[PDB]
Order: sequence, then structure tokens, then C-alpha cells
Amino acid sequence: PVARSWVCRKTYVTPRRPFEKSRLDQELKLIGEYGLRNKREVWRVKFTLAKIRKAARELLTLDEKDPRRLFEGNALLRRLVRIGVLDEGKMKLDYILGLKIEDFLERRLQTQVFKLGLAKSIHHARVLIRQRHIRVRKQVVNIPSFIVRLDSQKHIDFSLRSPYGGGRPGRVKRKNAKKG
Amino acid sequence: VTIRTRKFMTNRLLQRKQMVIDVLHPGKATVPKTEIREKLAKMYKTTPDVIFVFGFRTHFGGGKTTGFGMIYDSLDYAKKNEPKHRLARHGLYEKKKTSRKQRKERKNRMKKVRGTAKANVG
Amino acid sequence: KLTRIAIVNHDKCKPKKCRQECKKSCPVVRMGKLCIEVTPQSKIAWISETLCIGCGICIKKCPFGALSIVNLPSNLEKETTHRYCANAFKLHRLPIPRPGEVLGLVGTNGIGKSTALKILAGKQKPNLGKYDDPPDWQEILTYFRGSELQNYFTKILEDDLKAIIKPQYVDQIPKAAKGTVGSILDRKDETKTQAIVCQQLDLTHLKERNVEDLSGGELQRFACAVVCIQKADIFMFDEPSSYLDVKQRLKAAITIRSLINPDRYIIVVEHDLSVLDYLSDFICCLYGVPSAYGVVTMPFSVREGINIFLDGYVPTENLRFRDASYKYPGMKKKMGEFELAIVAGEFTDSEIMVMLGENGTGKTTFIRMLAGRLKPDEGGEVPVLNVSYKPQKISPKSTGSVRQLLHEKIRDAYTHPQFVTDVMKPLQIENIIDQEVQTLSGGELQRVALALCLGKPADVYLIDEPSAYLDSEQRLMAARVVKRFILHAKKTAFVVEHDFIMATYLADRVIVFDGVPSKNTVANSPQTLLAGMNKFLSQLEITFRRDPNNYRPRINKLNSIKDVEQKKSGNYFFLD
Amino acid sequence: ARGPKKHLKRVAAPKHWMLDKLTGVFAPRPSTGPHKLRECLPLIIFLRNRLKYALTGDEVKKICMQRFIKIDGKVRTDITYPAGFMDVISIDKTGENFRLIYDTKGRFAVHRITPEEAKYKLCKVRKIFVGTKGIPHLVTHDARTIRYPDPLIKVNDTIQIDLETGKITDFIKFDTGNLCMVTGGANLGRIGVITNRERHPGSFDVVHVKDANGNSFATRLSNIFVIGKGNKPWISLPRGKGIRLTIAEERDKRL
Amino acid sequence: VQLIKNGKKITAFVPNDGCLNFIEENDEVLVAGFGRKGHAVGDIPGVRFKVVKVANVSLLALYKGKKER
RNA sequence: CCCGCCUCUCGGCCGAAGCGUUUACUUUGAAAAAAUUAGAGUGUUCAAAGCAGGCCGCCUGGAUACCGCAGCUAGGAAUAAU
RNA sequence: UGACGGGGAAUCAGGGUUCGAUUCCGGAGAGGGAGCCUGAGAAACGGCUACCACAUCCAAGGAAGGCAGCAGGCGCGCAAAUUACCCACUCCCGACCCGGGGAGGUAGUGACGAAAAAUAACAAUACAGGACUCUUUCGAGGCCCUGUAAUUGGAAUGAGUCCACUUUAAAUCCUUUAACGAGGAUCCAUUGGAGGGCAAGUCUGGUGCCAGCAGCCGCGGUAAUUCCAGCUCCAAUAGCGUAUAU
RNA sequence: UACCUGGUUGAUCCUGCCAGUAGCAUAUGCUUGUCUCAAAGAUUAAGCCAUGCAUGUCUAAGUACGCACGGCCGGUACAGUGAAACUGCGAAUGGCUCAUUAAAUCAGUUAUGGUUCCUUUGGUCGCUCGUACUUGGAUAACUGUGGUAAUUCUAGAGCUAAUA
Ligand SMILES: Nc1ncnc2c1ncn2[C@@H]1O[C@H](COP(=O)(O)OP(=O)(O)OP(=O)(O)O)[C@@H](O)[C@H]1O
Ligand SMILES: Nc1ncnc2c1ncn2[C@@H]1O[C@H](COP(=O)(O)OP(=O)(O)O)[C@@H](O)[C@H]1O
Ligand code: SF4
Ligand code: SF4
Ligand SMILES: [Mg+2]
Ligand SMILES: [Mg+2]
Repeated sequence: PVARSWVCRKTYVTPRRPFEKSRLDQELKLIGEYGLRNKREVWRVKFTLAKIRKAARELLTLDEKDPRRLFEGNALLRRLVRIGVLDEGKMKLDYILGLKIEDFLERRLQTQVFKLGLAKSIHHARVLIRQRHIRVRKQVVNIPSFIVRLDSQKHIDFSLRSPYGGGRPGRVKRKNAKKG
Repeated sequence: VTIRTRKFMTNRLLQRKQMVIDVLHPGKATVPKTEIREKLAKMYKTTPDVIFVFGFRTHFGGGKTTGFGMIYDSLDYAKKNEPKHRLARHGLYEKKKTSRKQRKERKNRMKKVRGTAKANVG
Repeated sequence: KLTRIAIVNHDKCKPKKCRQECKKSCPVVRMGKLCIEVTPQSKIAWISETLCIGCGICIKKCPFGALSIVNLPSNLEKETTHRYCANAFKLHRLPIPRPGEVLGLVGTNGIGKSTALKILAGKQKPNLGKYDDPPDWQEILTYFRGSELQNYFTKILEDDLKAIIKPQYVDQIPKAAKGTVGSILDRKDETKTQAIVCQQLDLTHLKERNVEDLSGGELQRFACAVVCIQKADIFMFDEPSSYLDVKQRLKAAITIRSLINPDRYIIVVEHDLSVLDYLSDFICCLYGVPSAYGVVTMPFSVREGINIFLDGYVPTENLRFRDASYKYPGMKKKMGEFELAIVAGEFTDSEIMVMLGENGTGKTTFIRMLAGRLKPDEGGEVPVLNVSYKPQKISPKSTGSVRQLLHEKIRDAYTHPQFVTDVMKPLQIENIIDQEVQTLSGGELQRVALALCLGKPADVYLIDEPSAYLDSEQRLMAARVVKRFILHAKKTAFVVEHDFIMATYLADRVIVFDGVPSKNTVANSPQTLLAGMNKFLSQLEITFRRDPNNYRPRINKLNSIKDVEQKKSGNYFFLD
Repeated sequence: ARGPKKHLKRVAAPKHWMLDKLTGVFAPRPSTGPHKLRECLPLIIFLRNRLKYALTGDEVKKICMQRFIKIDGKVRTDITYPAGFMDVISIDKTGENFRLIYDTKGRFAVHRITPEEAKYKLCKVRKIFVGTKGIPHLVTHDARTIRYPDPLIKVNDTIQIDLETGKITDFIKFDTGNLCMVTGGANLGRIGVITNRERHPGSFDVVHVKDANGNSFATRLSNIFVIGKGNKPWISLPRGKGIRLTIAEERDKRL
Repeated sequence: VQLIKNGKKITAFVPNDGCLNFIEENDEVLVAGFGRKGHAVGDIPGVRFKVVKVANVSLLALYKGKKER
């Protein structure tokens, strides 16, 4: 008898056919475009889109005025318009199934630091986030997989304690600015 | 540097005021609790060793620190109601160290005798 | 990894009726190297001790299951605490001390029993078996992590529990101690009790003689006083029955339990083990190969831990560490304080004489005047030829190794053969002949000094105190050494003993030292073994008794059913 | 188990106490008392988790041994004393009074009453019998035994007692047309006016209710507690007034 | 191999090149199955066991030169 | 999709009430231990989790659904047995 | 029966199949069996009485036993942790705000597993590509981009040492912050593979049906696409390989 | 994501099984920089166990003549703090494991109208027509003599209480 919780789940599904060249080709293209580190970072986004599509694929076989459909479809489409991968007009449940896997990779903080002009390449954006430079409305974020919903997409700035922000430049320059 | 006090409950049963401290210290380390007690005692028109704070967690990123603090009516209500580890953080109290295993061996050895001998069997 | 050995007991192993399934199932037999040799015309299976691999196949294939698997000890290097030097002794474990009770440590000599005391007293930081790169006290305190002792050593490091030891080498103390017993004991008391410590240890009759004045018995009991008055919590008593008679051994045992406050930490280490049932509450045990490695066992109780050790098989492990269970007139000397008036007694050849004394009775003055020294009265016998003499306290001063010292300074033309097969081969100084005599501990020092005193030819052998500084195992070895030597050399010898089991075994003839202990003395005319012990044990008012199976002399409780019914008939020991 | 139990784990506690999972292994077992084990609030829950007058569990004891807390106008030193369904929990150091009333989610609310209102409570009369030279007795749902009742009172009625004395002021008869509250099962907390009772020999009787919104439910007869006469409630009600809104209208009200 | 656990005798295959020479007789070896779950094939007849360890050092560590006997 | 033209004892223009061959089937309703599982809310820095939290003393969450079979219930009476 | 039952678990299109000793509930038992005392409550074993079985001390007259409680050792095994700290918590017991709790909380060993995520980034120069408004072709431009080179460069930062805070019974770890801390950033990522199945050599040296690889088909008998090595590459990546249940 | 691939022949279409592929748990091999969670003597032996520890308890309110401390600014039953022992209660919950057990356990369901229930919370407690201004005997703590090698063994002598 302990005061604990053992509740955990895995968040990726390893593919069945391991060496199919088309699967290796498309996921390596996603790794090289979006600045992911390994294929588990692709499979995790495939798992969250698969869970979303399984929820919509479960709701779509109901009569359209059953109240579970009318409540949970509105909640699921509201979360997808809130994170920004489904646009504001087309909130219908048939438009969940037209989500491509590149929607959730565009809303990561690494891709939204590269697309908002705060880095010179996407790999510079991930190494800028991981070195505690990027903050989102006065919370310093060290997670490159932070999915920026669009009431936080507006506030993306450099840190107040960073050399490319406010001041106090790092140990390389201040050892370098001691010459004598 | 800056104290903000979240939700405030004045508690007439245990004779105190209950609040949650916000501490903004954006260029500094986690501030000591003595400085928080001096700032809040300057805020609430009371003396600084009738007020007791605990549990300060600095948030991630260098930002605010948020914990609890309670302001008593007098020091005698503090000596009745406050926990003895929290008074012993102030030097008002000290515990006698044996602490648990020599007491247990003295408890299982004082069962072997009877009479006045329990005092003179240690 | 421990070596496992298959062990057969004699009972329930009747080999005629169970078709010899142990031999036919063994793998070592099924190449033809015979670890098991049985037949159906037999009374027992015999499993070999160096041909058993210890793999456990023979145990399950037996109809009347008689076969056990039993560890034999080895170099393990598993949870090592301290190793001394390169290619040197390795103390594997640390003993656990306990508040308010006495811990005894029994075992062989040279196994590390004094080294365990120096680590638990703050006197050594152990290097964890690493002698080049010693870890310092922070990382020592993370290696006893998860034990009691990384709290207990924290009390040592801030000196919250003070540790004073009694030294094992008790004879050397007046070299750093100058003056009188009254001054050197009483300036360092730091508790002004001064009343129990002498009366429980038979003192304040020795307090205006010098600290250099005492013989080895009185030298021993002074050091038991100097630890006991002191204000500390951690006390270690190194061999406290060395140089003492049986009556003072009980008084030393009682005073050690007078050092118990329930916050005090007392551990002791004994080799006598007939006052150990009156001295300790729990007993740890030290097995191993001597001076190659020693490990401490778990603590067992007083009556329990002795009978475990005497069979030599530890039941909490499965380890077995032992399979074995012509005329002289009487005279007056007064050195400076008191006289000894010897009564003129007879003397023989090819017989043995054993002095039965007390702590200051005159044994180490009577063995000097037989060598022709300190003779103030007219008469007293001079022997015609040169004499061998063992000193009580050997403070050696030598050059180099013992092969210069034994083998080329005494009998350079040797008397082997036959010298070594009779005398030297059981005495086992051929292993330590490489080591110099100056680095020696007290067990080897006593053992090497006997080799000259037997190895000298002379007519009367003055031998004193062989039971100092040795363990219980090689104290019956010394008895067959001296009995078979002098009754085949046809000469006679003076042997001087404190121990009860040694003095009972040899003795042809008995010289008793009567009178008041250390204030006026008389050495009596030589009596027999039967009346001589039974008179002398009436001077102790202490009665002995054989345990019936391992022949151990045990002492009766003072007024008991066995004691008063033995003191009635005056048989203070049956069959001397 | 060779006797009674004395402990109760946290995940086996009632859901409506709203406990955490990680504060500790155990939950407070209610003491044996007037109210049942699944249907009560102890004082240590009510002072520590609902009102937050005391943060840790020792301070609820430091509150209660100073003779501060009245349960039904009686000073209660047990910190695990069960209270529920119009026990009037009255604290006189701060002058507040609380009545334990289910809100429409099914949980015991912090719902405040007037200092003029805390001299009475309601009680469902569960057993009517005679005794001992014809003395009629009456047993309420919190096990108050009252001698000499009004002789029209029958089982499943509601009486109103004075909390100082313990004597019946007036009573409500069980009918259609009275306002009702459920102390019950899946429909716990809903308030409506009674429309029906279907009477079965040998089993639980089902009573159909119609709400202020007009949506209807039915529960077993042992779960029906009459609040008032007519459509007039006799107590202070919670702020939702017992109307269960669905998850759609509750989201729209939170919007 | 003769097993300690129940005393039956099996035939096991010591896998890699030159891994016969690291074995003394009367050693503890830890014997695993051959990979086909009770059927004995490969090109080796009537042998379905292979050796993983000898005297608590594994044959990969002995074989690569990472540990010694 | 819903009801109507085409049972009787009797209680304040009948709510109430004497009862009619059974069951299988279906649809609602009661009672169904929480934890886990789908699931709503909420930036633990994201997440796995957690039941918290929010605004300059006040406001507000700690929902819900499914839980097969057997039992209980009132609406239906095609298809199936008697 | 390698059977405690259930809430449940892993797989899963729908159906199924298999597992559940295991933190919640319910049962049963404290070596095997019995039989009882007290008590509201027991067939109690951190109670008693014997028998069986095994074991400890003995002055051989007698005495005491029960870890399937927390730690620990023996043994069996492929196979499982420290004889640590404390009642701060969550609660229980008591005559009780006040004492007690190896119940519990807290640390330690811990790649069973689960979530996050480092191991470089950018700018030069040189070379090669790309498309080019110019250019039938030689040849252009930072009049535009893409990659490489142990060929340079000064910007960022944590691993880590470690004053303090803060946490907390008292420490620790996390968070905050002060000083040190990166060129080959030697602060050097591994485990299996390259005939097909199955993404990746038609390379260089050895052995010549021997040694061996090979889950299957098969390779090996002097141009081995498979062994033993080097180089290159290619999956997975702080992990992956093998054995058995499924 | 409701999926297949190599292997009988000189070649083909098939029945067919082997081998592949992906989870998952138990071990084991090689490996290792950070950080939040986190199983862990079940499998074989419900086999054996050294040692410490795991259940005790006093309020204003059952009984104090232990100077063990201590007031009385000292003269009376006892101030007060209180070790011990008597008394009352708890030790029947918690913990641990899965050996027995296959209509047994257990689960939903229904019943006690066929029974008990310490404790809490309300009722009842001049309902009875028949030395009280308070009654008796002891035994513990304590004092004193001892036995037994050995135990949380207790025996004799002397005191004194009760919510015994
Ligand atoms: N130098 C001296 N000056 C004065 N007195 C001395 C001197 N040496 C010895 N004594 C006294 O003479 C006596 C001689 O002691 P003795 O030799 O009998 O002891 P012992 O027999 O060696 O004791 P044990 O044999 O028990 O060790 C001692 O009691 C001691 O007090
Ligand atoms: N500095 C040292 N150099 C070499 N050997 C040592 C050293 N210190 C101790 N030893 C060894 O450790 C052992 C300690 O023996 P000791 O403690 O005297 O055992 P006991 O006292 O029980 O007879 C000796 O055998 C000795 O050889
Ligand atoms: S051990 Fe073997 S040989 Fe000896 S008696 Fe038993 S069965 Fe016979
Ligand atoms: S232990 Fe091994 S070698 Fe010895 S008897 Fe048993 S099977 Fe034979
Ligand atoms: Mg020694
Ligand atoms: Mg002497």
C-alpha cells in the first residue's frame, strides 16, 4: 500500500514493416525538414493524429443529434481550432480527417521560432530553444516540442536574461573581453 | 523585492491570517525567508517574529516564487498553535536527541524488569 | 565465490539399502576421478574434499537424504573494509557495536582482531582495500550507507562518542610512563570516583612502587584501571586475561560490566573463554586463513557463540572453517618491599615442575634465583652447568631477520636431525623465518622466543608463561611440544603457567606459593598434582568442572548445588 | 477479519468526499454515529478540505478541542464525527452557520444559512411503534428517538424539530404535490414536486417526481426526502436550486 | 552438459569461432535454447542448446578480448 | 412521429382504482465501490502525470458515458413457443 | 490444475484469444494438525495447551521456541533491493490537544518499464552543383541559392566542480542564483547488419567443404556478393542484440 | 494502417506447414551524459532462521503516605509535579503471502418476518408500596529474608487504597 500513481502510457507505435523504403523516405524527409532528432519524434506525432482521427472515426457513425456527438465533437473541434491546425470557418467533424501530419509539426515551438524569424535556420531554432533563450509571455521554455496555441503564438520573444535579449552576455565573450 | 499576496483568509479560530505569498525577484536568487518576514511585517503593521512562512518553491525560468505565510495575533498564540518544527526553525524551541532507536531499545529493555528497577535499568 | 563442499553425516547414510545413487549421479565420478568412493559392503559414503566441485547434483539423488552442501572459506573480495599493504592481510568486514552491552570476539591469532578495534575507535580511516589511492572520510561514509555505522562514524568524526582502547601490548607501557602509580594513574582520571576501580581490581597495595616495578600480572591489572576511570563512551579491551590467574580474571570480568552505562559502547576480545560466559552479552567470530584474510561474522549470544566456535561450524552462513572440535635450600629475597621465604624442598630429574601462583606471589623472582642471581641469604643451589631462561617480557633488540638470529646465532652447527621434525615443524616458525623479528606481534614473539629456550641445551629449563599472547588452538600444541621434548631428552624443566587447562595436563610435580598475595610470601615444599591443585583451589575458593564432551574446564557459580557439594569433599577438580 | 474494521483506504472512500490520491494512503474513517458511512461528512474533511480553516490534520484537532464547533447545537470533540443532510454545523467564534445540503452534482456543499434559521432542522421519520404502557415513539433518519409524537405522523413523513429542545413543532405528510429532495442514487440532489407513487407488495416503491424545469425522474421510496409543503421549500437551498443542467448547458453557463 | 537443476544431461553448442578453447571441463555454463523452441535444427543433428556463459563471464566478452578467464 | 370516432370497483364534469393465459424479444426507467479505460475543464516550462486553480477579500472546478449475463420496472405485441 | 476469486492487464477492424501471486474489495493461513482461556469480537499464534517435525542453551536436574511484519543472512535457483532517518505528512490506538505506531512518509541499490531530451550552431574562404535577366559555345553575379573540407573564426550553453539560498522532521534531488567550466569543443554513442526475405559492397587481404556464418533458403572444395579483418554505408539511437512464456 | 514475405519443381498453379515481421513480459549480453515518474525473494522451497525492531495508554475528572523533586512565608485529611504498581481500555484493526479450495471462494441480486452487535448518537434510568452524614475483607507498588547454573521465574515476612 503506497501513496503513489503508476499510471503511464507509451506515446508512440513502432511500425510493423520495419524496412519499407517508402516509409523511410517520407519520415526522413520530415526529420530533415522540421528539425526533429529521431524517428520517434515523428511517430509520436503520428500517434497523436491517430488518436484524434480515432476519436472522430468513432463519433461519425452516430445519429447527428445524439448528445455525445453534439458535445464531444464541439469540444474536439474547439481544441483543434484552439491549437490552430483547423481553421476557424471549417469547424465540421469531416474536416478532422483532412488533417495531414505536417499540421502538428508546424505548431511546434522550434518551427514557430524558425518561421517567426527568431533564428537563421531551423536547427539554429532548436539549439536556441534548448539553451534557455526563448520564452513565451514571461515563461522561459526549454522544451522544443511545446505546441504553441494561438493565444501564445503572438508572444514569442527572447529572454530577459539572455544576451540576444536584455543583457549580461555569456562566458565566451566575457572571457574574451579580458585581454589584459 | 516585491511581495504580492494571493488569496487571503483571516482565521478567527486559530487566531491568524492565512495567505499565499508571491515573491518577484527577477535578477536575484531565491530570497531568504527572513527578508520576506521583514517586508510583510512592514506591510501588515506587526512585529517580524509573530509571522511564520514556509514552503517556497521557485518557479522555472528565474521568475516568481510562491509559498505560504501566516501572521499570528501574538507570540503566545504562536506558542500554542504553531508546529514545533516551525517554531524550532526560529530558535524558540529545541528537541532532545536520542532520537528513535535508543528509545526503542530502552522501551524493550524496560519491559524485562518490574518495580522501581525500571528507573535504574536504562 | 565461496567454495562449496559436499558433506556426508554418518547417521542415515546406511549404504547397503539405498543402491548407491550418489556415486552414480555425480559428474566427477562420471569421468573417473573419484570424489565419491562407496561400496554396498560399507558403513558410510566418503566424499572427497578436494575432488568435490560443489555443484549440488549428488544431494537430490539420495534415498535417505544424508548429503549436505557446506561452504569452505576462501578469498572473496566481496564487501572488503580494509587491506593493509601490497600482498598483505585483508580485513574483509567490520564488527557492529551495540549500546549498553559487551561484545566478545573469539577466533585464531593473526586473523585481524586488533585491526578491527582501530577502525571502530577512530584510530584508522580504512582505505577500503585500496592502498595506493586511499579514499577519504566523505567516501568512506557513503560506503557504509544503508547501515547503522554511517551514523555511528559521524559520532566519531565530530568526537560525539569518545573512544579509548586498552593496548594489547601491555608490557611496554612504562617507556612512555614515568614515576609512580599514584601520580600517573591519578592525574588522568577526569572523574573523581577513585573507590571502586582499585577494590574491584585488587589495588592500592601497589601504589607507592614504581610503574616500572611491577611484574606482568600486576602490569596487566594497572592498565585495566587506566581505561576504566576515564570519561568516554567507546572502550575496546584487548586480551584482558593475558598474564592473569583465574581469581583476578573474574574480578576483571565483573569490572568490565561495571563500565556499562546503557549509552556506553563496550566490546572485548578474549582467548580464555572460561570467564567469557560471565563477561559478554553477544559474541562475534573471526574466521579465515591467518594473516591472509579475516572476516567478522554476525553477533551470536554468549552461550550460543562459544558452542558454535568449539564445533567450528557457523550456522548463519553455511561455512565450515574447522573440522576439528637435585636439592636446593630455602632463602629470603626482599627486592625492596616484601620478602619471599621459600621452604627448602626436594628436586628431581626427568620430571616436570609447575608453579601455582598469584599476581605478585614471587614466580618471576624464584625463576631468577635458580639462574644464580639475586641471592642475599647464604646457601641456595647453584646448578653445575649453564641454564636456559625465558624472560617474562621480551623486549627484543636484534639485527635483521630471524635466520641470522635463530639459525646462525644459536646452534650454527644445528642439531637437526633430529631438531626440526620434533620441535620446529609443529611450532611453525619456518613460515615467518623471512620476516624480521622487530615487526612482530605478540603471538609470534612468544612463539619465536620458545624456540631458543627449547633449542638451547642446558640441564634445567626455566620456561615461563607460554599462554600469554596466544589463542586457544595452539595452547594444547605447546603442551605436546614440551611433554614430548623433555621426557625424551631425559632432562627436567621449570614451567610457569597461569592457564588451567595447560597446567593440569603436564604436571608431574607441583610447587605452591602460599601466604598473603604480594605482601608476604612462602613457597612450599613440592606436593603432588592431586593435593596440590586441590589445596591451591581452596586458596582461590573457586571450583572447576569439565564440560563432558569437549573437555573444557568451566567454573561453578560461587554458592551453588555443584560448588558446595564439591567443596565439601575437597575435590576442587576431579581427575587432575 | 476476525472482528470489526477500523481503517479505510483513500481510493475506497466515497467519491463525493473529493479526496486526492497522493496525499497519503489512508482516508479518515467516520466514527460510528447517527449517519451511514457512505452518506456522511466527517468534520476533518469539512474543516480541512471545504472551508480551509485548517491546513494539516492536527489543526482540525486544535480547532475542535477548544469547544468551538457545534453539531446541531451540541459541542463535538470528535474530529471524525459524521454529519450530513441538515446537520446544522454552527461555529460561534465567527458567527457563521452551515447546513449540509447536497448540491445537484451530488456533493455536500458549503451553503450558508441565516443565524435566525439555525434553530431548526428537518427529519424523515423512519419507524413508528408503541411501547411500555402505550407510549408512542418516533425514530428520525438521524436516529433521534422522540417519545409522544403527533398521532397523525406515519412513516416517510417530514417533521421539523427545535434544535434547542428536541421537540416536534409541525410535520409534513407524504403526498403528491409536496416539494421533494432526493438523498439518493443516480438522481441525488434534484428538487421537484411529487407526481406519483407506484405501490408494489414486497419490494421497493418507486416515486415519480417532476422538476421546476418539468423534466421528470423517479427513484426508490427510501431515497425521497420531503423538503416542504406544496411547492414551498422550508430551508435555504443551494444556488442552482436542484435543477440538473446537462453537460451542454453547464458548459454554456461556464461560457 | 549435465544440468544442476534436475540432473538431466544435454548437448549444447558453443557458438563462435575459437570459443571451444575458453572452456575447462567441470565448469558452470549457462545454457540457452537454440532459437526454434524445442525443435533441434540448423545443420547440426539432435542439438538444440547453446552456451551463453562460462563461469559467470559471457562468451562475447571472452571472445572480443573485453574480459579474461 | 402522436391520439380518436370508428375493462370495472366507485373518489373530489373520475387523479383515485376489482382485474386480464404465460414467457422469449425490444425500448425507456431504478440500483449498480472507487481506482483503471474512453472523456470534459485547466500552460505541471510541454509531456507521462496531477485535481488543481483564476482575477486587483472575490469568482469557480473536483463533470459525464459504458459496466456484458441474472434479478427489478413500466411503454410495444411484428417475429417465435404454448 | 505451475487454480485464490473479482474489480482489471497485454494484444485487438468486428469477433476472439491469453494473462490476473501482486498496492482496492472478498476469502484463507501463520512449520503440519488439533483443542482452548479471556473477550462484545478469535479456534488469535508479535496468546496458551499437547502430538508430529526440526532446532538453541544445560551444572544433563531443567528452560525457551516459530520473519508467509520491516531490514537482514542461509538455501534453492535463469530470476529480485539498505540489519538507514522520522512521526512533518495520511490516519489509527489510548483515560488522551500532550504518549505510541518498520501502518506510513523519507532517503539509498535500481536501463523491469514510462514521459522529457544533450552530443553542437552560425559566419568566412576555397571547391562542386542549381536555376539564371547575359550567355548558341569558352564564360558570369552575393547583377541569386545548395552541399562539402580534423582550412580559419569569436558568439551561445550545459555536463561538472561548487559560497549561498530554497526544499525538508534534519539532510538530499529538482527549481533560483554568485565564481570557475568548449576546438579535434579527446567533455571522443553504442548495439546488430550489408546474397534473398529486408534498408545497405557486385570493394581490398587471409582461409581453401578445414575454421566457421546461417531463425529459413543457403555460403565455404584458391576472382567467398555470406566465414575471419580493414575501409565505406544503414537501420535504431541513450539505447539495442539474444533465449523462453504469449 | 481491416497488410503480408522466402522455402517441395527443369518450370507452373495449389493444399500445406516451417522460417520471417510487430507487440509484450521474465532473464541475460554489450553500453551509458541530464532530468521528472517508477515495479522490485511471486514463479523453484507456504524451505530454514542469528540479531535489533514491528502495540501500547493519564486527563481538570478511578487509586500516591516513594522527600523522587517541592511549596506550606509554615500547621495540618490531601498544596502541586509525579517514577512505580493496582484498575480501565487496545492488543480481533494494520501488515505479509497465496499453500489448501473448481458451485467451494467470489460477483451482481434478494432476505433475515430465523440471530448477535464493545463503541458512538437519541430514548429510558422518585414507574417497584417493601450504618445511609457512606459498610466489609484483602492484595500490589514499597520495606525486609532468600532459592535457582538457567527465563518478562518468582516463594516466605511486614504495611496501606479503589470506578478492583
Ligand atoms: N625494581 C623493583 N623495585 C621494587 N619492587 C619490585 C621491583 N621489581 C619487583 N618488585 C616487587 O616484587 C614482587 C615481584 O613480583 P613477581 O615477580 O613475584 O610477580 P610475577 O610472579 O611476575 O607475577 P605474574 O607471574 O602473575 O605475572 C612484585 O610484587 C613487585 O611489587
Ligand atoms: N602495517 C601492517 N603491515 C603488515 N601487516 C599488518 C599490518 N597491520 C596489521 N597487519 C596484519 O594484521 C593482523 C592483525 O593481527 P591481530 O589484530 O594481532 O590479531 P589478534 O590480535 O586477534 O591475534 C596480523 O596478522 C598482521 O600481519
Ligand atoms: S549417500 Fe549414496 S551411497 Fe551413501 S548411503 Fe546414501 S544413497 Fe548410499
Ligand atoms: S558436490 Fe558435485 S562433485 Fe561433490 S558429490 Fe555432489 S555432485 Fe559430486
Ligand atoms: Mg588483539
Ligand atoms: Mg609473571
